[PDB]
Amino acid sequence: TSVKPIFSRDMNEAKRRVRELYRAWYREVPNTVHLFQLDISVKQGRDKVREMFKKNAHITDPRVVDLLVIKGKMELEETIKVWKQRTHVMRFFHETEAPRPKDFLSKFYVGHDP
Amino acid sequence: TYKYVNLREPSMDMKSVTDRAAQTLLWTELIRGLGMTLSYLFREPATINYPFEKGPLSPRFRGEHALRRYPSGEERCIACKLCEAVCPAQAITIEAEPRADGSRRTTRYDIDMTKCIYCGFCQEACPVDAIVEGPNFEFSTETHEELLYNKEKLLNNGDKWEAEIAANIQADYLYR
Amino acid sequence: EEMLTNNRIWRNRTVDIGIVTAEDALNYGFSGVMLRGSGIQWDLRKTQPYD
Amino acid sequence: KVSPPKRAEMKTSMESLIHHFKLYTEGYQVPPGATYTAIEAPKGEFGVYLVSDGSSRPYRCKIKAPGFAHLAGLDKMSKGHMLADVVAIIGTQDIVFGEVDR
Amino acid sequence: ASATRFIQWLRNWASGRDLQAKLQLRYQEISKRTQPPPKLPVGPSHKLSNNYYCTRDGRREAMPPSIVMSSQKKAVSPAPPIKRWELSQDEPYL
Amino acid sequence: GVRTSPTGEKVTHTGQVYDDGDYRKVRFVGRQKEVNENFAIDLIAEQPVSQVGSRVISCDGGGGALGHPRVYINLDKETKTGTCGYCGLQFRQQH
Amino acid sequence: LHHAVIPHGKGGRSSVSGIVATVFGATGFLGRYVVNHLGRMGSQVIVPHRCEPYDTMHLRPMGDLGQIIFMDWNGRDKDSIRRAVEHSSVVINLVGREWETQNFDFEDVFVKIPQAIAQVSKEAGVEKFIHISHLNADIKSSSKYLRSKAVGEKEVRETFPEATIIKPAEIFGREDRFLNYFANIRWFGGVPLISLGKKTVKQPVYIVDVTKGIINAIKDPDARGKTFAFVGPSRYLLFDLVQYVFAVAHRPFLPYPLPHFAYRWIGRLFEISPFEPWTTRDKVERIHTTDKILPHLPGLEDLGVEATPLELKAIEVLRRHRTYRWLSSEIEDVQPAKTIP
Amino acid sequence: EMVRKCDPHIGLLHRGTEKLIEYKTYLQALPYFDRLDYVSMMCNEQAYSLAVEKLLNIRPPPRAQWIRVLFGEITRLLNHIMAVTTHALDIGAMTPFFWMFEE
Amino acid sequence: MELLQVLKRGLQQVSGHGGLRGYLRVLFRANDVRVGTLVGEDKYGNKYYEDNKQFFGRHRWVIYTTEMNGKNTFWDVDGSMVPPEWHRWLHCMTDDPPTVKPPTARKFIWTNHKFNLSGTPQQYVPYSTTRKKIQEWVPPSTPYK
Amino acid sequence: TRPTVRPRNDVAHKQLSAFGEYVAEILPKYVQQVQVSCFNELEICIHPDGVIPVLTFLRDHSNAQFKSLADLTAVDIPTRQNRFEIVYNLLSLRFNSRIRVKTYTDELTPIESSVPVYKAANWYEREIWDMFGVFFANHPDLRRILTDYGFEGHPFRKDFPLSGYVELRYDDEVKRVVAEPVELAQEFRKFDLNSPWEAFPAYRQPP
Amino acid sequence: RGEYVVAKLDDLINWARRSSLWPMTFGLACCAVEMMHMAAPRYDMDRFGVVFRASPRQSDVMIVAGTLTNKMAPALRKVYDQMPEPRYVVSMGSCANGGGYYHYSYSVVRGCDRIVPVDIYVPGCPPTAEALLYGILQLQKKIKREKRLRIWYRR
Amino acid sequence: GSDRSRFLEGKRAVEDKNIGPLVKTIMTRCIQCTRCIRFASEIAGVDDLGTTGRGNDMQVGTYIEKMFMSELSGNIIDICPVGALTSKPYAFTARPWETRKTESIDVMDAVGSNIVVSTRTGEVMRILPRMHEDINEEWISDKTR
Ligand SMILES: CCCCCCCCCCCCCCCCCC(=O)OC[C@H](COP(=O)(O)OCCN)OC(=O)CCCCCCCCCCCCCCCCC
Ligand SMILES: NC(=O)C1=CN([C@@H]2O[C@H](COP(=O)(O)OP(=O)(O)OC[C@H]3O[C@@H](n4cnc5c(N)ncnc54)[C@H](OP(=O)(O)O)[C@@H]3O)[C@@H](O)[C@H]2O)C=CC1
Ligand code: SF4
Ligand code: SF4
Ligand code: SF4
Ligand code: SF4
Ligand code: SF4
Ligand SMILES: [K+]
Ligand SMILES: [Zn+2]
Repeated sequence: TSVKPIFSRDMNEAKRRVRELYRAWYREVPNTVHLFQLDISVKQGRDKVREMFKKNAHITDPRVVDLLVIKGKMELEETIKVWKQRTHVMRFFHETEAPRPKDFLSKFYVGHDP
Repeated sequence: TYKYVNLREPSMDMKSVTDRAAQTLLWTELIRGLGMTLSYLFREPATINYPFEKGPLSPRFRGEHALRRYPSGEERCIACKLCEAVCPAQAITIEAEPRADGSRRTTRYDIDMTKCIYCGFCQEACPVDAIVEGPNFEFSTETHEELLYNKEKLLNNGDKWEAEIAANIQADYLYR
Repeated sequence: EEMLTNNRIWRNRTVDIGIVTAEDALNYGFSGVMLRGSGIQWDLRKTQPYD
Repeated sequence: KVSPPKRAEMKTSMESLIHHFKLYTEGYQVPPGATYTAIEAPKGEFGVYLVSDGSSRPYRCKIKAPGFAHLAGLDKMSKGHMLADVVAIIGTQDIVFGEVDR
Repeated sequence: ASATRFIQWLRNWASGRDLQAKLQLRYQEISKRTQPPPKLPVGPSHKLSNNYYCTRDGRREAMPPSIVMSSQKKAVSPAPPIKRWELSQDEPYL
Repeated sequence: GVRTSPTGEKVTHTGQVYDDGDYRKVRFVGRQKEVNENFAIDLIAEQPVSQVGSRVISCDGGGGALGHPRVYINLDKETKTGTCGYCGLQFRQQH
Repeated sequence: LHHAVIPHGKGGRSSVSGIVATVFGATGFLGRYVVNHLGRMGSQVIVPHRCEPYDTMHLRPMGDLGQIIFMDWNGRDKDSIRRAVEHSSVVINLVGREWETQNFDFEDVFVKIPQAIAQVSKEAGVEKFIHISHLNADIKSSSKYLRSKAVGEKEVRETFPEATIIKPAEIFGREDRFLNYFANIRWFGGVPLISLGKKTVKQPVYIVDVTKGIINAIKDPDARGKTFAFVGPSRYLLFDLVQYVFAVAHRPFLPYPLPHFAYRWIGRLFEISPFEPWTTRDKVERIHTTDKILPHLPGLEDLGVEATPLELKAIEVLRRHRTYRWLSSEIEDVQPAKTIP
Repeated sequence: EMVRKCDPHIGLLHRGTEKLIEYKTYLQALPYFDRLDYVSMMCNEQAYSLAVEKLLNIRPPPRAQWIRVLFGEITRLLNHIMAVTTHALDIGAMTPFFWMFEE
Repeated sequence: MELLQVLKRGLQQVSGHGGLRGYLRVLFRANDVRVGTLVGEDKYGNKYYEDNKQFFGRHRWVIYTTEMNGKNTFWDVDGSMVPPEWHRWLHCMTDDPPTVKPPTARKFIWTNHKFNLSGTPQQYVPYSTTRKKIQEWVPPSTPYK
Repeated sequence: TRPTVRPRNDVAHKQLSAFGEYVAEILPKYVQQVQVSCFNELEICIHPDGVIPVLTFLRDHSNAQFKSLADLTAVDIPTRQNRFEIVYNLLSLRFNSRIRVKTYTDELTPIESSVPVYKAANWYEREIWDMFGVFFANHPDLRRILTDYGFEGHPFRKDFPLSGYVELRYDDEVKRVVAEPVELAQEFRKFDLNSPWEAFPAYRQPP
Repeated sequence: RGEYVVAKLDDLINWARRSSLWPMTFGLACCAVEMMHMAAPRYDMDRFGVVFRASPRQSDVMIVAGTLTNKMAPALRKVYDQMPEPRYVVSMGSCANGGGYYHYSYSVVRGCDRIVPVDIYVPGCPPTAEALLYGILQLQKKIKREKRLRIWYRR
Repeated sequence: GSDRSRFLEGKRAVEDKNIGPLVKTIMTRCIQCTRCIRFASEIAGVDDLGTTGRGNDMQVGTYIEKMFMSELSGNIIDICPVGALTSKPYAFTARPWETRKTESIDVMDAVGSNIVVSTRTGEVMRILPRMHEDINEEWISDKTR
């Protein structure tokens, strides 16, 4: 189990890079809303950022964490430099997707998907 | 072997230097360029009077698709699905079953003309010359749905265009 | 060529514009006219010919 | 077994019909292997890295487009130049984005 | 082709070329649009004997790569150095 | 031949017709249902049976290499005709 | 169910919702959202239109291939109505106009046409019928628009007893004639208001809420024969609402009092226009009418829709009414309006 | 108007050609090469054909090889007309485009 | 002087179209006043002309009929009006006009050619040509239960 | 010289074999395999640690002089524990010769960036990262190059579906382009084409 | 009679609009090469009054000449929205029509009509330059049939 | 085999024979391998199939008009290497390359024969045996098929 690292020697160093990324995203949301003229609030933007970090909270491999951070920085740079358009920033909120209830009976009525 | 495109030293004699000064001051090479566009003004233009005149084409031209018949009126297609298999775009859809007289014939033959790349592979693959690309190229539509051809459309195309298609096949089948 | 080659406006727009050295062209992975414009004597039809 | 028979042969000979049938359905199989082949295309060296796994469909086909490397050099070539010179430089590279992007 | 003599002279002079000899519009020198039928030849494998496919089977002559080294004297180059190109004798300098 | 359903919609040569109550026939309102009129099953029946003097005849559809692959047809059964499996032409052995 | 209308798929563009809907008046403000939501889930939408086909082009991208069907119709040609509804399972009537014209008056578009559509639909076996009325419909109203809505709503309930009748308050959205109407008063300087807008209360509702309520009514068996009232979550004074509109748009707000007779006189001034009048006498009346409170009627929450506050969507409608200086201002920069508790 | 940095953002015509080819037979993949450098169509075909002919260990006949060089060079004329005249068109000289596109 | 001969040729074109009225008709219908040899006429009224001294592409042309299949085509013409037998000759796929090389007759070939019908009530509407795949159980019409 | 069979060239085969073992003698620390195909193409298979030492040697050595990086790409082979094969195709103008250098990595192991050796490698490594998700260490500017902004996944992996997971349309309600789960009106029709009869005995694997 | 007057005014505005169609200088892939050949001397689109103009503000027609990818879709919608009205869209070639050769790709929009409304579809891969011209003249005849003022009169 | 023919004669043609509603016979395709005869005799225990005549005229069949209606009859479709014996219900409906193979189990009885369910475009096209040495070997019953 001797593997070449990416950036972090262990989870302690990786969680430091995670916190650094979270700060960068957290500071950036106010500019993103302003620059892209989004009709959402800074609170919704930061709640969405928080929701994106939370879904990955269960990782324990430092290499996987490093790659998630690398992608997070790539995503942040795309946003800061306005390489993304408003459509890309808003794809995180899936505003046109209809609710898909997640209880057995609701799925049973609509189709065969488990 | 190679040649140099731009490797020449201008002559430094008095006549040459004064020739270049005249070119610089009197714009001789720019005047020469004006002569070329002037000569074109007095040439007959290359434009043709479409739609009263048409650009030339050959018998091999790949245009709108059609399903053909034998001289008896029977359909040529026997639902082998070679065209459907070879289609690079998967633009062909086929269903078949025994006909009421036991013939092997299609019940579905769709070509999605917005998927099709008009490559002619289907007519190469057909063993009986049932599916062809005809010579028509003026079938633009107002809606997307009008370009999803089913078997009725393709048979009507064959009946509509057979007179030209058969003459075109006659001209080129010895090259195939 | 009458319109462009000796035209002083054309030369002003293209002469000494976008100079690439032979060494840079090779390391950057250039090929074709992008190599031969800088003096590299290379053309796959001559050096690695086909049909 | 590689090139289809002539249509007249296909309609007379059993072997020709079988081979016509198989070439237009399964297609010819290629022996396993990998090649990088290039030509002097009009825009530069155009090549393919073609990996065959032994079947009738390629396993991998990487296309080397000469314009891909050329456009990567645009920033290098445009140093010290103005906007209108970048217009000229894009043209001198002779770029078509069908091959740059694939 | 219908240009009058004066117009022919005018554009000949302005261009500096005799444009009537190499017109860019096509007239009667092109091939007829109907042609006699062809009679294409057949290839070297169209024989009735001495033609066993196993003796002309390119695909079955391909072999796996030759393993030169695996982890299971003079210096060499990949090939001789490339010969220096010659200047063209048709037109060395443009 | 092309019949019409009790709703008036024409029946194709494949027997297709939207049934009474299928919403999908709204696509034809203000427009038309494309239906080829020359039914090949009826056309091939119009052809006469060809009388041949051999047990086995061959067919290529006519036109040489413009027809279909050449096949051979056995005419030993007298209770029926041999039919070309490609073009549907029919053959019989005279006495 | 006929096999062709059994739902299939995952509720997306290429799915089959099972809904075959004729939407009269699909070429207007409410129509484009209704047609958008039907086509999202793979419904078959029939769009009979009176307008020029150029004006229906924005509806074309809303459905997969073959799923939006256009027909010509005339509100007085009962045969043209039959052709458009005879294949559908639900008919939605969004027809209406905020001004009378030489050819069509409020009685035509709010009584005669809705009655004819309902009548033909019933005779054709159409099973569901959704008719849009107005929250403030009243036979005693001082507005002909609202008086005809009351009459038309009665005739619809008689011709098609099982109809769903929806009564929305003033609807706000990108293409509304509400928030956009107030913001466009700025070209006349001050903002006239009857009694300075202190006597009127409004409860505006978001366009998407009305749309989602219509779509749920189609799918809800309990919705048959009922009458709903679609109102927003908050009641505002007309003065506070218009003040909020000018704050969100960052335009100077100069309200002044104008008595009813004076406002009416100007309303006739703008009625002269043969095109689309900027305002009318009737429009002035409806804007200054108080939005009725109808506790006895079911509402958006009864159909599962959660009403969207005006505070969250006003910028979406009103950002384009600002100058370059204020274009980038964010949603939280303006303080909301006093809501009548 | 001085250029301090060029950052080409490409991919706006990325169509996953290389992934699509994995789902095609070698014949079915051939038309994808017409649509790469879509000004040098027959030259792209030749490069793909040479690669497949190399893996197959077969050789095309002499007449086909001469046709390929003939239409390869006609294709070079097509490419260079497009390259030179659009290059001139961008630089402001619009007239050569029209003369040479008749060719 | 050639400049005098050119005027005669241009003045001749007015008579070659049967007077000023016919000349102005072709000028406004086709934007071209050339006079060619009448190769033939199809059953819809289209007239086909050649002049082999014109350059390739301009040496064959059609003057479309003024009415086709009940449609007024005096001003509205389109290339899809050319019937298939003349289509081959007009596009130079063959040298022989159908007056000389008639097409082979078949009992299923359309006798009446149709132009592009998009945007009209005769337009093509796609549909599935196959029958229903699954037959559903129909419950009985009597209460036995 | 049978007319339909590609002719052999043993001289090139011999020259490339000799140079193959020349490279193996000089860089034994990194070279794992050397092979020459029957159509005369030389491949050096190396440990990934040797990317920079090996590529530098082939570029700069006087008997190699592979100055041009013709192509840099990756291949995905899911059955291998190191599923990604990294392939460098180099050209030597001096000796009119080509060479292929191959190494490997997995989803989580970085490969040293070869931009220091070849400036051409910059965009090629961005493409490999974009289409395969292989990370290149010390790349001056690593980011997607071909995929859409914010695109999730690496399409050229064998387990990425042909049509992906999302598709785009214009939505009038939000007045913008939106991304939604992919639905196809006509599913792509998978064909099973392989013949159940062996084609090439020369390549038969032992059982 | 108003009916007569509005009918004649319809003919005038329709005639002016179809006689002066200015497509946006906008092309995507190989179909754009055939669009160049329509502007080239043999067909000379300019002789019909059809003139390319680069700015969307000065364009009446968007010819979607080539494949529309997911990455390009927002920019195509942007420049279509920035065209003043009336505006028209001509879909040229299989890619723009419905995805074409790349229909099943993860990166391609399956038809530009998912992004913008389309007035004419020109089939082909690519359509010939003549085929595209046929499509432009078909658009002209569609504009000729418009009844904007006659419908307004009867509103 | 070779990639071409040198046979310049006419071919043999054989009359087809009706052996029941399940197996269609196109006996001109038969290559006289006798697999069907051996299967019928040994597996199915029915000595009804045989060869009549001799030489090039040798024919597989039942001689008289007979139906091969055994509970295992359909298997001869699988073991016939050519299209001489084919499934009548399956006739003309599909091609092998376009079917999706779902390996599944038969429920028509309690043996649990392993089967392949061939489907295409959402529809079941046919049933094939799946080899299981310890259950059904490579056969299925005709009810299963
Ligand atoms: C008794 C003693 C008498 C004393 C007086 C004697 C005076 C006469 C002798 C003096 C010389 C007279 C001629 C002077 C004309 C002006 C010359 C000039 O300025 O042009 C030179 C200019 C130089 O630019 P360039 O070639 O790029 O290189 C220069 C390096 N620094 O290059 C240019 O300007 C090029 C211009 C480019 C744009 C040209 C586009 C139009 C070209 C066609 C125009 C044709 C002329 C039309 C004139 C119509 C007038 C109605
Ligand atoms: N604030 C609001 O918007 C509210 C609206 N409503 C009701 O909702 C419905 C639609 O609202 P909205 O969409 O805003 O109204 P719009 O005016 O925006 O659209 C009206 C629709 O009715 C059609 N129409 C109008 N007159 C006629 C006619 N004489 N013959 C045929 N069709 C006609 C129009 O077609 P064309 O495009 O041809 O004019 C258009 O499609 C109306 O009934 C309205 O009263 C209820 C409460 C509040
Ligand atoms: S022309 Fe090519 S893409 Fe079109 S249907 Fe035929 S095989 Fe398919
Ligand atoms: S059109 Fe030809 S290739 Fe296609 S299924 Fe019919 S017979 Fe076979
Ligand atoms: S439709 Fe054909 S020619 Fe046009 S962009 Fe697509 S592949 Fe290229
Ligand atoms: S199994 Fe088939 S090929 Fe063999 S003898 Fe029986 S019918 Fe003939
Ligand atoms: S598929 Fe096999 S059995 Fe059928 S005709 Fe061809 S070779 Fe004979
Ligand atoms: K069999
Ligand atoms: Zn036959």
